[PDB]
Amino acid sequence: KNIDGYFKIYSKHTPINLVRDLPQGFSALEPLVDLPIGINITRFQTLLA
Amino acid sequence: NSNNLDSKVGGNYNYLYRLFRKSNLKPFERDISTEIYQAGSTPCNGVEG
Repeated sequence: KNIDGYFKIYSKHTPINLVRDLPQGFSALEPLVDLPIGINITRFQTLLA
Repeated sequence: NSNNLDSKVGGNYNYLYRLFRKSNLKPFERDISTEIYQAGSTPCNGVEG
């Protein structure tokens, strides 16, 4: 999230066993990192190995 | 006041500001782009118009 110069990073890691699909389940997202940066952001890309 | 600290008799021209801009800004935002703003209805490119 990016609100008012503030970049919010929320996370959850889970061990699973599934090959392709998105499972049905429920677990909340704890906040992890706030960054007081201040950029206007319009696009984003992920990066692989 | 900072009159005796930085103001020179030749005119301290290091203190710049954005006077012309297309729109009002959101809170907590900064801008450093220096493109020539079409203050009139004619478009203008290059370095001046």
